[PDB]
Amino acid sequence: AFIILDEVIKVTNRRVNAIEHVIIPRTENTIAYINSELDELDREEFYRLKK
Amino acid sequence: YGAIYSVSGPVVIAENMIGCAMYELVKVGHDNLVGEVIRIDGDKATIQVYEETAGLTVGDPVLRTGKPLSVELGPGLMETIYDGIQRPLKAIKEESQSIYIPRGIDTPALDRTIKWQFTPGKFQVGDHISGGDIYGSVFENSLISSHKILLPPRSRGTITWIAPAGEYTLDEKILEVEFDGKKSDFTLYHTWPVRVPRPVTEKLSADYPLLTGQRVLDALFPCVQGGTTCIPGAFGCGKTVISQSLSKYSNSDAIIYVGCGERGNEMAEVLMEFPELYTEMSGTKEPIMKRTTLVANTSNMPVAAREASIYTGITLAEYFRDQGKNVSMIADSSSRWAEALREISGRLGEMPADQGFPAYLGAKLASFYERAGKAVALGSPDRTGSVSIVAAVSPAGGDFSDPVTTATLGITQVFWGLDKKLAQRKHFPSINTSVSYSKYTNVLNKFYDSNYPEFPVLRDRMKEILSNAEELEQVVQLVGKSALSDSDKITLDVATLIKEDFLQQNGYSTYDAFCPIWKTFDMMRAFISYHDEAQKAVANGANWSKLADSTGDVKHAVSSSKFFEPSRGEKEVHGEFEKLLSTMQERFAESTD
Amino acid sequence: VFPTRMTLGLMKTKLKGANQGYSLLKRKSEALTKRFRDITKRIDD
Amino acid sequence: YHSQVVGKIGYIARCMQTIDPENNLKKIREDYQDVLIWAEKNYRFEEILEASKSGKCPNDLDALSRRSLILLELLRLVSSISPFKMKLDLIESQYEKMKQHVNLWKSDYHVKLNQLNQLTDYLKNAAPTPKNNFLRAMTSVLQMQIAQYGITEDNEGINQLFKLGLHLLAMANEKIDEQYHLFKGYVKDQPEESPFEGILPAEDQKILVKTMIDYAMPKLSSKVLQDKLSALSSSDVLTKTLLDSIDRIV
Amino acid sequence: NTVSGVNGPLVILEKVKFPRYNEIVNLTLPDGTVRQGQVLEIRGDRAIVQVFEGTSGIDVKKTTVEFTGESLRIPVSEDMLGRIFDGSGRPIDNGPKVFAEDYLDINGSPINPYARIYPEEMISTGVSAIDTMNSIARGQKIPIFSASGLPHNEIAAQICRQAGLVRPTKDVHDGHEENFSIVFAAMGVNLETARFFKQDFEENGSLERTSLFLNLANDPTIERIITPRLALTTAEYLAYQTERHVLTILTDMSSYADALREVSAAREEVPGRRGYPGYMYTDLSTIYERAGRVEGRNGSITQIPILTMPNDDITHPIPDLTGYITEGQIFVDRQLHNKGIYPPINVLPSLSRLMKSAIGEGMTRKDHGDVSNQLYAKYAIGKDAAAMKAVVGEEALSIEDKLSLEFLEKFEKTFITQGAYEDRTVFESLDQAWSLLRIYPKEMLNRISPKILDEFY
Amino acid sequence: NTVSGVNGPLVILEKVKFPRYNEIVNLTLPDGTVRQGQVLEIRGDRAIVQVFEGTSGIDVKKTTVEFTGESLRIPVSEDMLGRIFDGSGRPIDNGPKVFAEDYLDINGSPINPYARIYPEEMISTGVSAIDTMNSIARGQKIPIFSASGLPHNEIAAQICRQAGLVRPTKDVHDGHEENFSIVFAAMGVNLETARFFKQDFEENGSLERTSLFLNLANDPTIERIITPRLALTTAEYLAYQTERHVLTILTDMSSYADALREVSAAREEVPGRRGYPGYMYTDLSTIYERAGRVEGRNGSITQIPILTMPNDDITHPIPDLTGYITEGQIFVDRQLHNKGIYPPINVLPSLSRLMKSAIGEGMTRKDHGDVSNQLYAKYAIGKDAAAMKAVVGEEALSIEDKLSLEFLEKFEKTFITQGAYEDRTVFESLDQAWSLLRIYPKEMLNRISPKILDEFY
Repeated sequence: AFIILDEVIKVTNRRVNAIEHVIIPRTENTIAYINSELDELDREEFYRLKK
Repeated sequence: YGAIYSVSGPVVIAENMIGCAMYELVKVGHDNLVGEVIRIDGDKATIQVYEETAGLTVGDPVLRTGKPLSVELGPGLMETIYDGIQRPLKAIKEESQSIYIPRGIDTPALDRTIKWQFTPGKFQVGDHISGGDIYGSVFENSLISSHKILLPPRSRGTITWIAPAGEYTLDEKILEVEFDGKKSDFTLYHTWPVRVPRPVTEKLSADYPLLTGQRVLDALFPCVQGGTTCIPGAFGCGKTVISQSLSKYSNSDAIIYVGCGERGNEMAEVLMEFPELYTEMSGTKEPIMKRTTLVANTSNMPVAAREASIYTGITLAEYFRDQGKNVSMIADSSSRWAEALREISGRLGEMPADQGFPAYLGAKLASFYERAGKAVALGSPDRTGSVSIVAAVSPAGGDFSDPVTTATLGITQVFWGLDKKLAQRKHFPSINTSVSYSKYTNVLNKFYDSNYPEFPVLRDRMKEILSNAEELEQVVQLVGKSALSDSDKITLDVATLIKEDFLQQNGYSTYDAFCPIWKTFDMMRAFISYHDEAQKAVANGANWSKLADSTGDVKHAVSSSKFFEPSRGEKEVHGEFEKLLSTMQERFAESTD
Repeated sequence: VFPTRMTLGLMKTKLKGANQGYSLLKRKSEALTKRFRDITKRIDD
Repeated sequence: YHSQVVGKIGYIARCMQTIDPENNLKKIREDYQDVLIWAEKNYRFEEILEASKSGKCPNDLDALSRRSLILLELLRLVSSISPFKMKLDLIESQYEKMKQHVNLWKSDYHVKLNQLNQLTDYLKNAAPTPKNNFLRAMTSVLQMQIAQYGITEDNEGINQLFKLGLHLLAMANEKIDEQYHLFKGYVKDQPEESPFEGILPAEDQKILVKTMIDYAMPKLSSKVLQDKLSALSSSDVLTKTLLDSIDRIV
Repeated sequence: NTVSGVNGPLVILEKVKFPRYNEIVNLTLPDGTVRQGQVLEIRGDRAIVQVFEGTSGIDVKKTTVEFTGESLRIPVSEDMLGRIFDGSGRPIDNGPKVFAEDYLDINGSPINPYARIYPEEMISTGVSAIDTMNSIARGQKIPIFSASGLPHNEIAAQICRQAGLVRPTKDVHDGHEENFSIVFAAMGVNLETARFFKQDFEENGSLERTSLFLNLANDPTIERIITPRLALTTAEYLAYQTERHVLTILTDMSSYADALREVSAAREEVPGRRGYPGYMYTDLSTIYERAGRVEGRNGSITQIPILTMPNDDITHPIPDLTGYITEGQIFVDRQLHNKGIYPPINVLPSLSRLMKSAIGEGMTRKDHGDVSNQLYAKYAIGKDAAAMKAVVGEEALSIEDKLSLEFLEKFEKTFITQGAYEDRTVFESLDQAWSLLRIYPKEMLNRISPKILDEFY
Repeated sequence: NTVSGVNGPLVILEKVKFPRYNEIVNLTLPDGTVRQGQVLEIRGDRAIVQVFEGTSGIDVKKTTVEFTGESLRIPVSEDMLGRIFDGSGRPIDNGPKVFAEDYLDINGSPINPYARIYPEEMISTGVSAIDTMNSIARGQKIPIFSASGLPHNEIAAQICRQAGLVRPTKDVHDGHEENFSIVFAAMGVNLETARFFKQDFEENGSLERTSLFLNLANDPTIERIITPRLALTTAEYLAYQTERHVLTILTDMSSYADALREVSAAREEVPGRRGYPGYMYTDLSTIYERAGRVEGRNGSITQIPILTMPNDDITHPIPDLTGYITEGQIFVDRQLHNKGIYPPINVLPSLSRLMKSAIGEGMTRKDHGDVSNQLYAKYAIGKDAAAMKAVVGEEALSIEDKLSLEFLEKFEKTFITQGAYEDRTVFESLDQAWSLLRIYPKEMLNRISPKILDEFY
């Protein structure tokens, strides 16, 4: 049981760092760029319609 | 004819204009600046000014030429630099003493101070002629005459008088056409508008192989004679290196260079680098600059030359394809012409579509993409020609979701990839299967793979290993290398070696030379045999470090193979790639036992 | 080319799921580290 | 529409009259009688356009483009085989065999005429040299064998002469040892005793024998070797015994 | 009629309101060339017309306009098939005139018997993946969705290459009880892609039963958008006049959306969001208004439009607006095309609600949608198991997740992999789907009944 | 005439259309302050003019307008060095005289002094990664990329201070053949930021070798936008007149893009993406077009702009358009500056399309380009191995990731480590990069040639 816990501790320590490292930046940058493009893309039709 | 009523921004208003057409080229004011009629409302016509001017008074007269803006078609285009408005840059550089376009100038459409040798073809007195037939030829190159003397389109009749061989000028007439009386005389040079596409005899399928000269381009998805290709990417991907390497290493009869707005150093580096290099198609005495036409467009140049540069280059490429020679058009890039059209649409006050770009960009790009292609040459002789247009695209804000890249990638049939992470390793442009595809790769691999080549099996296995290399790198980065096997490490090393040897174009000792499909077939067969021997050798018991150290000088010799010149003992097979199969078999046999 | 519309609603659930899975993997790694320490002492004793 | 068909009919009539003015191709000229009938009499463009628009002449520009392209390829193949003479039955059978294919410029027959046109085009605008003389004699023997045997048969001599001409054209101005070794290897591989006799003139073989004698003459540093190598220079033909005796003397 | 001015493709003329809406007029230019145009909008003391072929060469006082006095109509007859015709008046399309014996409007003014008949017989183009996942019947609008970065012209060329060979198997399958007619409508596409489809149709041997329409990409958008109403009017006139099954393909919808976005630049109407006009649902519904069953059971009309997503999103105006008028949708796979499989598709968002009632008896089994629902749930479970197993590894995947992951790769590399000219019946596709579906046990499936699942597994 | 109204920085005045475009005009106010402007639009009974100085406080019937009758031109002279002033066309602070003897146009093409050939030289700036990993030369444009968290002003002032002292060591080392000139132009900057740059320039060098161009934050964007035309005209007239190398610092590009992108909504024109105007590519292209070699083969104009990201994202059109328009790309990383590296210039996203022309071949070795490309590929492989050391660390890392991590750590902590006033050379940087690249094995150095790699092995 000690060899199994010592074997699983490295995989949990690797997955805990990789899952926290690779998770946030792609969805954060893609969501911020998608909302940033969707804001001006939504406002441009209202500005052209008002003009 | 007309009078300027008001000037607001880059657009001017001219009243008393009832004979001006749509897109007609005229001169506004006393500066003689280039302009065109974009819209008209009643007696006052709106004329957009593309050249920079800060001395245009309100009330100056506008002189219309009476026809739309186009380019001249005749002998004298090769070995000379011209702008998008059909203006000579060498005469403005020698006379005005300025390399760039000054604020207000006026010159002819072509060089009228250089005589050419005009020779008569197979025509005679009393024979019928038509628009597109080879009425003669003009000696311009040492190998063959590139400027073919042809009649203008939409013209026919009988040849009443044929001029003899000798030296003459473009202004002097040497041909007379008799059709329903005295119609008019013909000269050595002819005019054609840039807003009207030239006609053709008949269209043909694009299934002929086009030797671009790039091992990475022809190795993954080689283009065909008469197709369309798009290449996206940010700044620093190697568009001028692929244009100069595709123009110099190309085997076509003519090269069409179209600059739609650059920094300025790339046009002088490509123009000075074009005649300083040696062509690999059996030519000398400036073979790259003699058969290549350079269109000089800067970033601060006029919008009429940048917007009409693709129409002038497509018209000159259509005239060179109609003359009977195969021409390859390399343009970089359409993002400056789309940004100039969006700037003209924003200054004109029209309704845009998205991000300031107009809705007519899809029809304008569809007209230029439809005007190019492979087909039969127009004329009584029925010659064979081709027009291969390769234009790269760029984003407007850093994203590839713009309408220019989406419309150019959607309307095109061949795509060229580009990796930002692979471009940092000096491998730009690097793409194998993830960012590029080709519909004509099956017919090109079937036609070129008939007698000499065996590219389809190594290209299919290399495309499968290149597609699995992304999942192996993502699984190795996400989970780790403990769950992966030796086959994923051997395929990852083979994908890095094939990507570094094929995607890499910049050397460390000198510039890369031309490489045919037979030279890249030995490297792809050596990489497929090394990956198959490495994967099959690990099944019977073998270490990965023993096989990777057992490779040794094969990776260093495979990297320096592109720097050497071709024809070192054979044209289809090389002696350097033959030792890698015996060394891989000896290392695979020694690694097993 | 990438999808612009309807991407933040799909990425928000993956961001919240990764944000919960990071804390769950951190707590499971902490409990596995404490049990590995206690088993490390009990194995020597 | 009608102007392209009238121009293709007049260009097909001018190419048909310039191809064979002796009236020997009755099979090729029989199918072109509808275009040669309007070309055999004086008529304007309005009469040909009005006669073609009223359903009295050929109006298929797509079929007339390929039919005029086949006659232009036959006239280019017949004109490219000069000064050698080709048979009329071989030209009619070659035009009938080429016309019966689904793709004219898809087989090796158009690639052989394009390679012969590029080989003659490369030597048509070049000065006299050893590679131009050997490539001119190989192009003359390839034109004589191509005119005598036709383009339908895939002989090994035509492919070897075309591969030697393309390999000689692929070289540069610094490979005269490889061009002389390719000429000696190509001349030694021929089964006949002389590869230029009866096809080219004696002055062209004497210029190549004087070029090989002048090339092998500066490498000899003896009076016996210079006299023995110089004794073979009194011939007006190129034989394998001259190169074999010159190789043993050097 | 003297034109006052011209702004872009639209021209403004000064005259009385004598002509009506959709009135054809002839524009006389000073360059010796006459062009035709249709009035898009009529007003009091002014008219706005759009040039069908080019806009270069329009003056103010040197040029003049004249009204033809007839509405825009295409002549359709029983001899249009077997040759190349055009409705724009061009001599490079094998004749500018068709010489038809009947005059019909392009908007269906005289008759429009559609939207009042349900489908009875099923249709199949020879694809086991397309017909197996979505039930296509006679008279249903099943659209094929494309994306930017994939060969949609090769898939449309394969769909046009499959036309003509499914007509002989449809007679033996009892799915078609009359003659088969093919209608080709091209507008906005390049001539290089249309030449490969015409060479593939001529090489396949089905050019005699099909009619080709050539629309260039350098003409106005009113002619390219007006060509699908003439092609659907000729297909509806041929299907209702002769009592035959008409199958029409419309490519591409992106060029029609760009032509509709470029239009209305001088009219009183304004475009909506994203540059496209707000009335695009009426223009897209006008082409689909001529599709469906015919009145009295006189043949049927089938329409398969080819649309390519420029942004690659499913929330665009073309796929979102076209999806409401159609039934379901078929989304292609961009990653499957790079692996070397065609035609790649995705069964996750692709679903048909009328696939059960659209299928008939004697040409298909009753258990087609039951295996399709379990195959779509197994594909979604394989995609979720691959996405969940991609991040963490082999820990969050279950026993059903590995079988769905292997069934997604085996089904994606077995059913999706097929030839471009090959054909197969519905029994062979159902037998291949039943054979490929036997990778999971019967104790972990709930999208099918136990009686039909126990008999065939 | 008289001003009809005022809305923002633009003043709408009613007058005749007799004045030409780009004519200088002066507004006379009752407060005793005269403001200069340029006529942007001319029409009948109305005109649109933009005032350079002042944004509010202009009466309609209480103010008057006067026509000067001269085009917009800035007087450039050879005595601009050693004089303090602001860029508005005249000295606003009452400093030195801006009067000169030559008149140059500011439209973008005064004489067309742009070079028509590829240049070949070695530009030294004191940075090892900027000189070796950038490949800069005479007449090459290189933009400095920074963020809101990192000190981009201190990095630009330190790069200008090192580049001002690194030029005399190269001129003594035979890297140039003319004098050096500096052009300092501030737009939208504070007095405390300009005082640190003036104190660093006075401490590192003198006050006569550079030009004084100050822009206040309380002024309009039209007055700050006029500074680049006078700085480019003074740098072009000074570089063309005396045949000296001119180095111009454009700070900041966010204020110049915020002026033309600022006034894009109050007019009748439609803007582009992100609220910017559609003519910003021609506005930045007009300043970027005046770069390269000068006439005579003894002159050159170097542009070293400083751009600050206002959102910290790559979706901005100013960084992509400025980096795509410029021949180089210099990116700054806040993670390298946070660890303690000075200057924190990242060489991973830095890539230029003119590395062959920027690399020198007559004043330096030919292996600088191959050593810079191999050092950049080894730096990217060390960055990917550093990301693999961040993900796994010691569970899946091989010997190649450890050697690439050690070479990336030694090269990152050795090559990117420097002070604030010391300078380096390409010969010492080649041996320093060869010493860090010497630790790599021969099997991993197959991208380089064996002759150059065997000499430094």
